Amino acid sequence: RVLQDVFLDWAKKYGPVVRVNVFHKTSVIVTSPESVKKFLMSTKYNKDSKMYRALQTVFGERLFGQGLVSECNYERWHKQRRVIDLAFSRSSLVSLMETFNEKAEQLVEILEAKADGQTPVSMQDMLTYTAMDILAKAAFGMETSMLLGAQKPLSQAVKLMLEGITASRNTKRKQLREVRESIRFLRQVGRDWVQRRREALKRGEEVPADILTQILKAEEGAQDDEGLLDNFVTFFIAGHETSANHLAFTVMELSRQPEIVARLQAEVDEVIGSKRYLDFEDLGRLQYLSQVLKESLRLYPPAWGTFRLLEEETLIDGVRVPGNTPLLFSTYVMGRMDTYFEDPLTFNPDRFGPGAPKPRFTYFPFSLGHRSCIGQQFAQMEVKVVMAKLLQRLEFRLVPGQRFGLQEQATLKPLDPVLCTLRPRGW
Ligand code: HEM
Ligand SMILES: N[C@@H]1C[C@H]1c1ccccc1
Repeated sequence: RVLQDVFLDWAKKYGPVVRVNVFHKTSVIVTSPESVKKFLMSTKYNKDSKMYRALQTVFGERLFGQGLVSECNYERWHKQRRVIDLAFSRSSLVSLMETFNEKAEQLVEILEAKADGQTPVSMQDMLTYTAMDILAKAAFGMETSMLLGAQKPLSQAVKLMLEGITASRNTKRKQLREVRESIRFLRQVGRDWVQRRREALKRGEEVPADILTQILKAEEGAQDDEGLLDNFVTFFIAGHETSANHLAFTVMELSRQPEIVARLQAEVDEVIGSKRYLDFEDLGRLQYLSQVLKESLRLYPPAWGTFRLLEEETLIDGVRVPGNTPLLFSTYVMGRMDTYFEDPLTFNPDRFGPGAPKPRFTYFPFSLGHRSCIGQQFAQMEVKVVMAKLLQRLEFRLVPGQRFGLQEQATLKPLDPVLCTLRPRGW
């Protein structure tokens, strides 16, 4: 049971507008679809600086700073977004299919090597290394090779940093210094990878355009590299953590969903076959898998929502909310309200079937409007590639004792590490 589950009880009991404490700050959780549409779908409402200070700096160390997630002032964010947007064109994402295929295939062979049916493997960790290996190469041109046992300190540094964000937001000498040491380590990797890119361009090398290209470009007239490093850390973390968490939750759920797995296997067989490389066009045709990933997001959204600063006293669903109040919007909460979803605890991918009305402002795992996930299509593409490959080659069985609950760190993720034993598909 996480804090979001408490918010859900209160949304259900006390209605569509409810004053709550979150990250030790006062806020009003707003759960009507009409309010979601009103506040997220208009550029008039912007993020609440107060609620994002916990990402901007941690334990007296700059982290996300004023990067793309944590920048709340419209015009300023709009300056970065417009530039960084180019790195996410249809043609830019198509060019990444190689990275996604490579890392996915590497993942599967490591797993196939352990596929005896008695070797416990943490799918949470495995999926974390994959997501990080994908992001690092795709966004920055660098190989972290975590799948191959490499970069243990970097890995540890991300682990501690996320724990840092958590404790910061929820009220021991050593962990305090480790978190500071991890954050500094992280921004240091940043300058080195930035250093590497600039030096390569100073030797007149042809570097294919990526995310780093656009983050450098967004920081032209900068007295220092701090903005760029804000955006470096932003992408490094945002660009793998929630993707790994989404994947972990999907694998965990599917382990107790044998009929759904058969449909998925049946579908993977038709569209890709035993083919090794997935083409861009292959993704679109994996429609039942798309429905299952959507349904995984409804029940288990890694990023549970967002805040919008309400500048003036306003009437929200017959409720007078005082000005300068942070509005909380929770896709986690709405997804679990029987008011919006019939039998809400039932994992049913048929909810997203062809022909079913799309949810109207009751489902937003990538948020909505101008502050929506810039990485949506990136994430959706990479996770489809990863799952497709797993569904081709492997079957998982959750190790007895493995629980299905959640935890909240910087994001939602499984409470248990999704320990599985594996067999080749068919065994
Ligand atoms: C399944 C994976 C993903 C989910 C669930 C997810 C979710 C979201 C959500 C809900 C937001 C809004 C956060 C807020 O209001 O504070 C967001 C922001 C964003 N995400 Fe993701 N994310 C995903 C993957 C990615 C990846 C792969 C990228 C980069 C490649 C990324 C980059 C961004 C960043 C930079 C922002 C800031 C957007 C802006 O306001 O300009 N996301 N994402
Ligand atoms: N892109 C996803 C939502 C963002 C995120 C992940 C981890 C920490 C902070 C932000």
